Amino acid sequence: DIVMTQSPSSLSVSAGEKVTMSCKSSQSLLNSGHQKNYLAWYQQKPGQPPKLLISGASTRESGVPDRFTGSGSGTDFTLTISSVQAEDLAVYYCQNDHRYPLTFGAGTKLELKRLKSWTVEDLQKRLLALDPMMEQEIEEIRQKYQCKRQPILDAIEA
Amino acid sequence: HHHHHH
Amino acid sequence: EVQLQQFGAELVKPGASVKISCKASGYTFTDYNMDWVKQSHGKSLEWIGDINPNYDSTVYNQKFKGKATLTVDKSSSTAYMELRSLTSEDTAIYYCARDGAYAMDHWGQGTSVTVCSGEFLKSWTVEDLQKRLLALDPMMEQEIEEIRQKYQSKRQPILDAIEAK
Repeated sequence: DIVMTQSPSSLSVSAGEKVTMSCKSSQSLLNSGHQKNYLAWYQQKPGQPPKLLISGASTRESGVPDRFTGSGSGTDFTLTISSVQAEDLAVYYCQNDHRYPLTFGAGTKLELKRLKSWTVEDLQKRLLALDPMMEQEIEEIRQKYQCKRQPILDAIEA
Repeated sequence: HHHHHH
Repeated sequence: EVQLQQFGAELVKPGASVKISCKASGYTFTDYNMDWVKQSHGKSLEWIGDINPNYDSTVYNQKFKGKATLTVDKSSSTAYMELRSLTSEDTAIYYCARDGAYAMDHWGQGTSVTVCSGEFLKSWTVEDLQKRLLALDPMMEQEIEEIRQKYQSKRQPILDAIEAK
Protein backbone atom coordinates (compact mmCIF):
# COMPACT_ATOMS: atom_id res chain seq x y z
CA ASP A 1 0.00 0.00 0.00
CA ILE A 2 1.67 3.15 -1.35
CA VAL A 3 2.44 6.24 0.74
CA MET A 4 3.26 9.67 -0.71
CA THR A 5 5.61 12.15 0.98
CA GLN A 6 6.21 15.72 -0.17
CA SER A 7 8.77 18.28 0.94
CA PRO A 8 8.99 20.92 2.01
CA SER A 9 5.65 21.49 3.75
CA SER A 10 5.73 25.26 3.16
CA LEU A 11 7.91 27.45 0.95
CA SER A 12 8.44 31.20 0.99
CA VAL A 13 8.97 32.68 -2.46
CA SER A 14 9.67 35.83 -4.49
CA ALA A 15 9.35 37.32 -7.98
CA GLY A 16 10.82 35.07 -10.64
CA GLU A 17 12.44 32.71 -8.13
CA LYS A 18 12.78 29.07 -9.16
CA VAL A 19 11.08 26.61 -6.79
CA THR A 20 11.42 22.83 -6.46
CA MET A 21 9.06 20.54 -4.58
CA SER A 22 9.96 16.92 -3.94
CA CYS A 23 7.62 13.94 -4.05
CA LYS A 24 8.78 10.52 -2.90
CA SER A 25 6.68 7.35 -3.07
CA SER A 26 7.14 4.31 -0.82
CA GLN A 27 7.07 2.04 -3.90
CA SER A 28 7.87 2.43 -7.58
CA LEU A 29 5.26 4.25 -9.64
CA LEU A 30 6.83 2.78 -12.79
CA ASN A 31 4.51 0.68 -14.97
CA SER A 32 7.12 -1.08 -17.12
CA GLY A 33 4.77 -2.44 -19.76
CA HIS A 34 3.38 1.05 -20.28
CA GLN A 35 6.87 2.58 -20.03
CA LYS A 36 5.38 5.25 -17.82
CA ASN A 37 5.68 6.61 -14.29
CA TYR A 38 2.13 7.20 -13.12
CA LEU A 39 2.59 10.21 -10.87
CA ALA A 40 0.37 13.26 -11.08
CA TRP A 41 0.59 16.83 -9.77
CA TYR A 42 -2.32 19.07 -8.79
CA GLN A 43 -2.58 22.77 -8.01
CA GLN A 44 -5.28 23.80 -5.51
CA LYS A 45 -6.29 27.44 -4.77
CA PRO A 46 -8.62 28.12 -1.81
CA GLY A 47 -12.27 27.71 -2.70
CA GLN A 48 -11.55 25.70 -5.86
CA PRO A 49 -11.09 21.96 -6.51
CA PRO A 50 -7.58 20.68 -7.22
CA LYS A 51 -6.48 21.16 -10.82
CA LEU A 52 -4.35 18.72 -12.77
CA LEU A 53 -1.04 20.28 -13.83
CA ILE A 54 0.98 17.19 -14.77
CA SER A 55 0.16 13.56 -15.43
CA GLY A 56 2.48 10.65 -16.00
CA ALA A 57 5.26 12.47 -14.07
CA SER A 58 6.19 14.86 -16.93
CA THR A 59 3.13 15.61 -19.16
CA ARG A 60 1.71 19.12 -18.76
CA GLU A 61 -2.02 19.44 -19.33
CA SER A 62 -3.51 21.97 -21.72
CA GLY A 63 -3.24 25.50 -20.38
CA VAL A 64 -0.32 24.68 -18.06
CA PRO A 65 2.65 27.01 -18.77
CA ASP A 66 6.11 25.69 -19.69
CA ARG A 67 7.29 27.17 -16.37
CA PHE A 68 5.95 23.98 -14.72
CA THR A 69 8.24 20.99 -15.36
CA GLY A 70 7.72 17.58 -13.77
CA SER A 71 10.58 15.09 -13.60
CA GLY A 72 11.65 11.93 -11.77
CA SER A 73 11.26 8.15 -11.97
CA GLY A 74 10.58 5.12 -9.80
CA THR A 75 10.01 6.62 -6.34
CA ASP A 76 11.52 10.15 -6.53
CA PHE A 77 9.86 13.07 -8.31
CA THR A 78 10.14 16.85 -8.43
CA LEU A 79 7.95 19.70 -9.70
CA THR A 80 9.83 22.81 -10.82
CA ILE A 81 8.65 26.36 -11.58
CA SER A 82 11.25 28.20 -13.65
CA SER A 83 9.87 31.71 -13.03
CA VAL A 84 7.34 31.93 -10.19
CA GLN A 85 4.37 34.23 -10.85
CA ALA A 86 1.66 35.38 -8.44
CA GLU A 87 -0.92 32.94 -9.81
CA ASP A 88 1.35 30.05 -8.80
CA LEU A 89 0.85 30.79 -5.07
CA ALA A 90 -1.19 27.68 -4.30
CA VAL A 91 -0.93 24.29 -2.63
CA TYR A 92 0.59 21.49 -4.69
CA TYR A 93 -0.20 17.79 -4.38
CA CYS A 94 1.36 14.74 -5.98
CA GLN A 95 -0.67 11.58 -6.41
CA ASN A 96 -0.03 7.90 -6.89
CA ASP A 97 -1.90 7.41 -10.18
CA HIS A 98 -0.58 3.86 -10.46
CA ARG A 99 -2.02 1.34 -7.99
CA TYR A 100 -5.20 1.00 -5.94
CA PRO A 101 -5.67 2.57 -3.56
CA LEU A 102 -4.85 5.89 -5.14
CA THR A 103 -3.08 8.04 -2.56
CA PHE A 104 -2.20 11.70 -2.21
CA GLY A 105 0.61 13.70 -0.74
CA ALA A 106 -0.13 16.05 2.11
CA GLY A 107 0.87 19.05 0.02
CA THR A 108 3.42 21.84 -0.39
CA LYS A 109 2.13 25.37 0.18
CA LEU A 110 3.76 28.27 -1.68
CA GLU A 111 3.28 30.89 1.02
CA LEU A 112 4.86 34.16 -0.08
CA LYS A 113 7.05 35.88 2.54
CA ARG A 114 6.67 39.60 3.46
CA LEU A 115 7.40 43.71 -3.05
CA LYS A 116 8.05 46.30 -5.75
CA SER A 117 9.84 43.53 -7.68
CA TRP A 118 6.38 42.30 -8.73
CA THR A 119 4.49 43.73 -11.66
CA VAL A 120 1.26 45.64 -11.18
CA GLU A 121 -0.71 42.69 -12.50
CA ASP A 122 1.08 40.28 -10.14
CA LEU A 123 0.17 42.36 -7.09
CA GLN A 124 -3.41 42.66 -8.32
CA LYS A 125 -3.75 38.90 -8.77
CA ARG A 126 -2.33 38.19 -5.33
CA LEU A 127 -4.74 40.69 -3.81
CA LEU A 128 -7.68 39.11 -5.66
CA ALA A 129 -6.40 35.71 -4.45
CA LEU A 130 -6.73 36.66 -0.77
CA ASP A 131 -10.52 37.08 -1.03
CA PRO A 132 -11.35 33.40 -1.74
CA MET A 133 -8.63 32.55 0.80
CA MET A 134 -10.38 34.61 3.48
CA GLU A 135 -13.78 33.29 2.42
CA GLN A 136 -12.61 29.74 3.13
CA GLU A 137 -11.79 30.46 6.78
CA ILE A 138 -14.94 32.56 7.24
CA GLU A 139 -17.19 29.98 5.59
CA GLU A 140 -15.76 27.44 8.04
CA ILE A 141 -16.78 29.63 11.00
CA ARG A 142 -20.31 29.76 9.60
CA GLN A 143 -20.33 25.97 9.30
CA LYS A 144 -19.27 25.47 12.92
CA TYR A 145 -21.83 27.97 14.17
CA GLN A 146 -24.59 26.65 11.90
CA CYS A 147 -24.38 23.32 13.74
CA LYS A 148 -24.52 24.84 17.22
CA ARG A 149 -27.80 26.52 16.27
CA GLN A 150 -29.61 23.37 15.08
CA PRO A 151 -30.38 21.55 18.38
CA ILE A 152 -31.26 24.93 19.90
CA LEU A 153 -33.75 25.61 17.11
CA ASP A 154 -35.31 22.14 17.23
CA ALA A 155 -35.61 22.41 21.01
CA ILE A 156 -37.59 25.67 20.82
CA GLU A 157 -40.37 24.09 18.78
CA ALA A 158 -39.68 20.72 20.50
CA HIS B 1 -11.79 -1.86 -15.22
CA HIS B 2 -9.33 1.02 -15.72
CA HIS B 3 -6.71 2.14 -18.23
CA HIS B 4 -3.79 1.42 -15.87
CA HIS B 5 -4.95 1.52 -12.23
CA HIS B 6 -4.73 -1.96 -10.72
CA GLU C 1 -16.45 22.24 -22.49
CA VAL C 2 -16.18 19.49 -19.87
CA GLN C 3 -18.32 19.93 -16.75
CA LEU C 4 -19.12 17.91 -13.63
CA GLN C 5 -21.84 19.53 -11.53
CA GLN C 6 -22.31 18.42 -7.92
CA PHE C 7 -25.52 18.36 -5.85
CA GLY C 8 -26.50 16.92 -2.50
CA ALA C 9 -27.57 17.73 1.03
CA GLU C 10 -25.17 19.87 3.06
CA LEU C 11 -26.34 19.44 6.67
CA VAL C 12 -27.11 16.04 8.21
CA LYS C 13 -27.75 14.53 11.64
CA PRO C 14 -25.47 11.69 12.79
CA GLY C 15 -26.64 8.31 11.56
CA ALA C 16 -28.13 9.81 8.40
CA SER C 17 -27.43 8.65 4.87
CA VAL C 18 -26.79 11.16 2.08
CA LYS C 19 -26.71 10.56 -1.68
CA ILE C 20 -24.34 12.94 -3.50
CA SER C 21 -24.84 13.46 -7.22
CA CYS C 22 -22.38 14.31 -9.98
CA LYS C 23 -23.79 15.28 -13.38
CA ALA C 24 -21.30 15.03 -16.26
CA SER C 25 -21.70 17.05 -19.44
CA GLY C 26 -19.45 17.69 -22.43
CA TYR C 27 -17.84 14.25 -22.86
CA THR C 28 -18.76 10.62 -23.42
CA PHE C 29 -19.62 9.60 -19.87
CA THR C 30 -18.84 5.90 -20.45
CA ASP C 31 -15.30 6.65 -21.73
CA TYR C 32 -13.90 7.57 -18.30
CA ASN C 33 -14.01 6.16 -14.83
CA MET C 34 -15.36 8.35 -12.06
CA ASP C 35 -13.37 8.87 -8.85
CA TRP C 36 -14.64 10.22 -5.56
CA VAL C 37 -12.31 12.23 -3.31
CA LYS C 38 -12.82 13.43 0.27
CA GLN C 39 -11.12 16.61 1.46
CA SER C 40 -11.39 17.20 5.19
CA HIS C 41 -10.80 20.56 6.86
CA GLY C 42 -7.16 19.63 7.49
CA LYS C 43 -7.01 19.77 3.67
CA SER C 44 -6.05 16.08 3.69
CA LEU C 45 -7.10 14.47 0.40
CA GLU C 46 -8.40 10.89 0.48
CA TRP C 47 -9.53 8.84 -2.50
CA ILE C 48 -12.72 6.92 -1.77
CA GLY C 49 -13.10 4.80 -4.89
CA ASP C 50 -14.01 4.71 -8.53
CA ILE C 51 -16.75 3.31 -10.74
CA ASN C 52 -16.56 2.18 -14.35
CA PRO C 53 -19.81 3.35 -16.03
CA ASN C 54 -19.70 0.67 -18.72
CA TYR C 55 -19.69 -2.31 -16.34
CA ASP C 56 -20.76 -0.84 -12.98
CA SER C 57 -17.50 -2.24 -11.59
CA THR C 58 -16.22 -0.55 -8.44
CA VAL C 59 -12.97 -0.34 -6.51
CA TYR C 60 -13.01 0.95 -2.94
CA ASN C 61 -10.42 2.17 -0.57
CA GLN C 62 -10.81 -0.37 2.26
CA LYS C 63 -11.08 2.62 4.63
CA PHE C 64 -14.39 3.58 2.97
CA LYS C 65 -15.85 0.12 2.30
CA GLY C 66 -19.45 0.16 3.50
CA LYS C 67 -19.22 3.85 4.36
CA ALA C 68 -19.62 4.80 0.69
CA THR C 69 -21.52 3.22 -2.19
CA LEU C 70 -20.88 4.17 -5.84
CA THR C 71 -23.56 4.02 -8.50
CA VAL C 72 -23.98 5.49 -11.97
CA ASP C 73 -26.99 6.30 -14.16
CA LYS C 74 -25.60 5.96 -17.67
CA SER C 75 -28.82 7.26 -19.25
CA SER C 76 -28.38 10.68 -17.63
CA SER C 77 -24.56 10.75 -17.37
CA THR C 78 -24.79 10.92 -13.58
CA ALA C 79 -22.64 9.31 -10.90
CA TYR C 80 -23.69 8.92 -7.26
CA MET C 81 -22.00 8.45 -3.91
CA GLU C 82 -24.11 7.37 -0.92
CA LEU C 83 -22.53 8.08 2.46
CA ARG C 84 -24.00 5.96 5.26
CA SER C 85 -23.92 5.96 9.07
CA LEU C 86 -22.72 9.54 9.07
CA THR C 87 -20.41 10.57 11.91
CA SER C 88 -18.87 13.94 12.69
CA GLU C 89 -15.67 12.38 11.33
CA ASP C 90 -17.38 12.31 7.91
CA THR C 91 -17.59 16.12 7.72
CA ALA C 92 -15.72 17.16 4.57
CA ILE C 93 -16.04 18.45 1.04
CA TYR C 94 -16.55 15.54 -1.37
CA TYR C 95 -15.41 15.76 -4.99
CA CYS C 96 -16.15 13.66 -8.02
CA ALA C 97 -13.42 13.66 -10.62
CA ARG C 98 -13.21 12.20 -14.09
CA ASP C 99 -10.47 9.57 -14.43
CA GLY C 100 -9.43 8.00 -17.74
CA ALA C 101 -5.81 7.69 -18.85
CA TYR C 102 -4.52 11.04 -17.52
CA ALA C 103 -5.42 10.89 -13.82
CA MET C 104 -8.15 13.21 -12.44
CA ASP C 105 -8.21 15.88 -15.12
CA HIS C 106 -11.64 17.36 -14.31
CA TRP C 107 -13.23 17.85 -10.91
CA GLY C 108 -16.68 18.77 -9.75
CA GLN C 109 -16.95 21.86 -7.59
CA GLY C 110 -17.38 19.72 -4.47
CA THR C 111 -20.31 19.07 -2.14
CA SER C 112 -19.71 20.18 1.43
CA VAL C 113 -21.17 17.64 3.87
CA THR C 114 -21.46 18.93 7.45
CA VAL C 115 -22.48 16.47 10.17
CA CYS C 116 -23.53 18.16 13.39
CA SER C 117 -22.28 16.10 16.32
CA GLY C 118 -25.53 15.96 18.39
CA GLU C 119 -30.59 16.19 24.05
CA PHE C 120 -30.10 18.15 27.28
CA LEU C 121 -31.64 21.24 25.65
CA LYS C 122 -35.07 19.57 25.57
CA SER C 123 -35.63 20.44 29.24
CA TRP C 124 -34.42 24.05 28.93
CA THR C 125 -36.99 26.83 29.04
CA VAL C 126 -37.84 29.06 26.09
CA GLU C 127 -36.12 32.03 27.78
CA ASP C 128 -32.81 30.18 28.15
CA LEU C 129 -32.92 28.69 24.64
CA GLN C 130 -33.38 32.08 23.00
CA LYS C 131 -30.63 33.48 25.24
CA ARG C 132 -28.07 30.92 24.09
CA LEU C 133 -29.33 31.33 20.52
CA LEU C 134 -28.83 35.09 20.90
CA ALA C 135 -25.28 34.71 22.22
CA LEU C 136 -24.03 32.78 19.20
CA ASP C 137 -24.18 35.40 16.46
CA PRO C 138 -22.19 38.00 18.47
CA MET C 139 -19.72 35.17 19.04
CA MET C 140 -19.67 34.18 15.36
CA GLU C 141 -19.14 37.81 14.32
CA GLN C 142 -16.13 38.37 16.60
CA GLU C 143 -14.54 35.15 15.37
CA ILE C 144 -14.96 36.23 11.73
CA GLU C 145 -13.65 39.73 12.48
CA GLU C 146 -10.45 38.08 13.70
CA ILE C 147 -10.10 36.55 10.24
CA ARG C 148 -10.84 39.86 8.50
CA GLN C 149 -8.07 41.43 10.59
CA LYS C 150 -5.71 38.54 9.81
CA TYR C 151 -6.10 39.06 6.08
CA GLN C 152 -6.16 42.85 6.37
CA SER C 153 -2.60 42.38 7.64
CA LYS C 154 -1.63 40.65 4.38
CA ARG C 155 -3.58 42.99 2.09
CA GLN C 156 -1.96 46.13 3.43
CA PRO C 157 1.63 45.51 2.22
CA ILE C 158 0.38 44.59 -1.26
CA LEU C 159 -1.94 47.60 -1.52
CA ASP C 160 0.93 49.90 -0.52
CA ALA C 161 3.19 48.50 -3.25
CA ILE C 162 0.54 49.10 -5.93
CA GLU C 163 -0.01 52.65 -4.70
CA ALA C 164 3.67 53.55 -5.15
CA LYS C 165 4.20 52.39 -8.75
